Amino acid sequence: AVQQNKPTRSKRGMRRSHDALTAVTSLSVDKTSGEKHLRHHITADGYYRGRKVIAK
Amino acid sequence: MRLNTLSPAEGSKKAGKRLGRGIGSGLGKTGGRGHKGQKSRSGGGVRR
Amino acid sequence: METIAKHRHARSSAQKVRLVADLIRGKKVSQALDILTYTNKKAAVLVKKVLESAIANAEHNDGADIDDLKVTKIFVDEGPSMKRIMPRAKGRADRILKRTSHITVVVSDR
Amino acid sequence: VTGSGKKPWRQKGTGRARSGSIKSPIWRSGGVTFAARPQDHSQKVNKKMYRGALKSILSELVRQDRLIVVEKFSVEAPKTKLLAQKLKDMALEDVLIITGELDENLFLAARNLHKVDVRDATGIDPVSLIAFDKVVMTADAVKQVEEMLA
Amino acid sequence: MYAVFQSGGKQHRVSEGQTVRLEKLDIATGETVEFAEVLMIANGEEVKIGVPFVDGGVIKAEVVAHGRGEKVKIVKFRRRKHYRKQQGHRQWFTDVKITGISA
Amino acid sequence: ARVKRGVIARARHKKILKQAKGYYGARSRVYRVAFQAVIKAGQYAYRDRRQRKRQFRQLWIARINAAARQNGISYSKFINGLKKASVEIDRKILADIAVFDKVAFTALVEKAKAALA
Amino acid sequence: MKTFTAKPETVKRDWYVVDATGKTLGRLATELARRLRGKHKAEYTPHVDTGDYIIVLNADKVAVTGNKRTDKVYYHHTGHIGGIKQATFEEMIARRPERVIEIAVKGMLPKGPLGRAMFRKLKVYAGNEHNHAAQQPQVLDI
RNA sequence: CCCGGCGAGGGGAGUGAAAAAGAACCUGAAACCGUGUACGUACAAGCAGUGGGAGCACGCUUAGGCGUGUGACUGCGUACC
RNA sequence: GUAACGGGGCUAAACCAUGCACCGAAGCUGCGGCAGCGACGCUUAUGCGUUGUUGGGUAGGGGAGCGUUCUGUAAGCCUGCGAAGGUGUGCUGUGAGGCAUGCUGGAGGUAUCAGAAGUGCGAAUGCUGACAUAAGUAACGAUAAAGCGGGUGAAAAGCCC
Repeated sequence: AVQQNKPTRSKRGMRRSHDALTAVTSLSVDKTSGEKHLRHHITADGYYRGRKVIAK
Repeated sequence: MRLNTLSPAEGSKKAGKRLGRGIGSGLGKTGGRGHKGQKSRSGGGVRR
Repeated sequence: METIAKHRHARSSAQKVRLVADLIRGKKVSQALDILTYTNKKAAVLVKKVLESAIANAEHNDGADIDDLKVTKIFVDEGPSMKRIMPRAKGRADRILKRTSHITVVVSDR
Repeated sequence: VTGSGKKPWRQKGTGRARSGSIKSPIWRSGGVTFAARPQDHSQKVNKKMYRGALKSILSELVRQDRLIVVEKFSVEAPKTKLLAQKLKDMALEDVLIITGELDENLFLAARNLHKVDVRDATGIDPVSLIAFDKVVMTADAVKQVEEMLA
Repeated sequence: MYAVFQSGGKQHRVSEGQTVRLEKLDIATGETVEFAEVLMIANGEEVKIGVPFVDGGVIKAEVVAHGRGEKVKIVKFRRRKHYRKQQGHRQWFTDVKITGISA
Repeated sequence: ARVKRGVIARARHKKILKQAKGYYGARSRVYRVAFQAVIKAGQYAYRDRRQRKRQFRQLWIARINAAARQNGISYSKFINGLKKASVEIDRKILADIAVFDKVAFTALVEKAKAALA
Repeated sequence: MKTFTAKPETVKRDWYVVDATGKTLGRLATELARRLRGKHKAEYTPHVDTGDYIIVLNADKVAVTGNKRTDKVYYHHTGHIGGIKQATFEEMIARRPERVIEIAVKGMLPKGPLGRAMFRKLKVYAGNEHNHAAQQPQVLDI
C-alpha cells in the first residue's frame, strides 16, 4: 500500500520477535567414540555406528 | 572614567514593532494588516 | 581484562548481522562459541573470526584467563554503501543500495 | 546573483515544492534575502546641541579633577621615548594630549603608545573625551575651544 | 490525636507528631506557633461541640521550614486563532510540626 | 552584522525538552511534538489544581454518607441538621473515624438528630 | 495538607450471605451493586476496588414485579445473521439458574475492566446449595 | 604481539602533553542502532497527558513521615499549524 | 446492535399537588502571593505604602524587557594555576531569560549600559546536509538451462580440470 505515519521503535521489535534466529539445543558426542560429533549425521572419518563413510 | 553609563531622554525612545518574532507574542504574522487582501502582501497594485 | 575486536566494511547488511547476534547476547564466550558453531550460515563463520579474535587477545598478551570472559557488547552498525541503478518500469532508474556492516565485538571479564 | 536565470519550476501541482528559481534566496547558498547593502549613518550634527553638550563635559572634567591644563606643554621632537619619559616623571599613563598650537613636535609624537593619542582642540571629539584617564590640555586649547563654543 | 484548626479562610485536619503544610507565615523556624483557634479535638470518642475556639484545647506547634516550592505554569490558550499566553508562580509556604494536642 | 540564527533556540528547545522528560516516544526527543505536549501538559496540570479538590469532595460526601446510613439517617437530613445545630465551621473531610475505629461518628449524628425538625 | 487514601492490602471484604426469597430483582440488585463497589461503606479512595464478597443463598423465586418480566430478552449481536438475536428470561432460569441475577447486577457496574473486577466477587450458584460453610458467612438483611 | 587467506578490521606492546589526538584523526549534540542498571508490561485497550496511588532500588531521610527515579492500579481527560 | 430515560433497575424508585432538603462552576467568600491604575502619602521614563474598583481576551494599537552578531569602557583585567564548546541536574524570575555545579574540553573569555542590525523557524506539498522509515517485506533482467567430485585457493553448487 503505503503507510499513515513513521512507526514507533517498539513496533519494529515486536514484529521481529517471532522471526528471530533459533537455538541449536546444545551439542553432541559420539555414542561409540571419544570423538566429538555432528548431531544425527556421520563425521568426516565415518564414526557414528562405525564402518566407513565419505572416502573422497 | 564614566563612559558607558548613558541613556536617552525620558520617553523619547519608542523602540518600535519588529514583527514576525514568536507565535505566543501577540505581534507576529501579517504585519498589523490582518488576513488576506491587497494590503496584506508586499507593495504592488493600487496607486496612491 | 577487556578486548575489542572489530571487522569494519565486512560483506553483510547490518540487519542480517543483528539477527544472528541477538542469539548470542550475554551468553559467555565458550557457550556462544558453541552456539555459533552449530549455526550453519556463512554470516556465522564471518563473525566467528572477529568474535574469536576478541577472545584470543585476552587468552594472550595483556589478559589473564578466558573463563569469566563474557560478550559485554556485541553490536553492528551501517557501513559504507555503494549505490547502484535498479532496473524498473517505464525506464525508472531508482537507487538500490548495496550495504556493508561495521561489526563490533567487545569481550571483557566484566 | 548572476550566472543563470534558469527556473527549476516545471509547474507546481506535481507532488512537490514550488522549486521556484535557482537564484531564489532560500536556494542553499549564493545569496540570502535581505543581506547587507552599503551603510552610511553619519548625520549633520546640530551645532547648538554639539557646542552646548561640550560646555557640560568641560565643566564636568574640572569637577572630577581630570583636566591638568599645563601651560605650553611640549617636547623637543615627535619621539615617543621623550614624551613617555616626560610621562613617567609626571606619574601619568594613558592620557589624551590636546594641542592648542598645532606644533609638529608634539602632534607627530606619542605614536608608539597604544592608549596615548594626540588630537587638535578644533572640533574636539565628544566620544574619545569621555574615555582616557586624564585630558592633559593646554591653556592655548582652552582659548580656541571656548572660541568654537560661543 | 486529631484536631481541626484554621490556617485562614481554610480549615485543616492535623494530628499529633504530624508535620503539616499551610500558606506562608511571618513566624520563623526558631519561634513557637500556637493555636487557641482549635475548632475541635476529636479526643477518645466523637465530640458533640457547637461553638468553636474550644478553650480547653491547643494545637501547640513550631515552624520547621519556611521556603518556596517548585514553579507551576499557567496556560491561557485558544486554538486555531493565534492566542497563547503564560504566567508563572512558585508560591511561598510554611511547614509546621505539631507537638501539641492535649487529652 | 551577520547574526548566527538559532543558538538561542537551542536553549529554548532544551527547556521544553527537559520539561518533556518522563514523556513517551517523540515527546521526549522531537521539539515539534515536545512543544505540543508541554503546552497541553501544563494546561491540564493547572486545570487539575481546582479540579482535584471537586473530584475528592465527591469521595468526601460518600464517606460521611456511609457512617450516617449505618446510623439510620441519610446524609442530607444529617448535614442540614448540623447546619440548624449551633455554629461549627465544620468540613466534609472531617470524619477519618468513618473508615477506621468506626465506633465514633455518633455524637455528631446525635446532635444532628436533636436539631432536626 | 493532603487527603488520606486507602490501599489494597488493608481492604477487609468479608463473606456475606444474602437471603433473597422475599426479594425482587432490582431492589436486591442495586443494593448488591452499591456494596460490590464499597459505596455502601466509606471507601475514601478513587482507585482501589473494595466491594464486599457476596454469596446470594438462592434467588430462584425473585419476581420482577409488574409486566417487565415477559419483555426482558437480553439482546446481543455477536457477529452473524440479520436480526438482533436474543435469549428468553426462561433460558436464564431453566439452565444455569444464576444468569438472570448476574445480568441484572452487570448493568450497574463501570465501563470495561473495572466493572468485571467488581463482578468476579459476586456468586449466586444454582440456588439453595452454596458452598461457603467453612468461610463463615455473616447474614445480611437488606 | 594476538586473530586472518597472502586479506580486511580491531586490540594488545611501544610513541606522546593528549590516541577518551590513530590517521574520514579538530571539541562535540540530535537523528541512528546496540549494551548495562533500576523499576514496569499475561481481568488485560484510545492524542499516551493530568490528578490520586499499591510497590521497589537508592539517599544512615540524625528515619522522624522527607529527597530521587519508576510505577500495578484508577478518578479525569479530544494533537499543533 | 437494544440504541427516541445514556444504561442497569424501577409497576412506585414513575408521574401529578403542596413543601422542606441536599449536592452542584476560577461564580458568592476568607486566607497567602501579585499586576496595573483612581484617591491620599512618599514623589520614581516602566514603583511601593495606606486605601480602592480592578486583572478572560483575538484582530489591533501602545509601552517595556531578553538574547544573538559586532562596536565603544576593552590595547585594560582572568586563563593550561583549566578558556569557548558539549551535556545532566539544581537554584531563581511573570515570562523571555539568567545563575551555580560534577562530568567533559585543550585555548580562549567578560558584564553594566548605549548604538549599529544579514537579529530567535516549526511549518511555505519550502531550500541543503547528515540519516531514519514502511521491512527482513519485495527482487534473481526473455529460465542462449546444468551436475558433483577432485584442483588453482584459505574456502567452491557457479571459476579451472
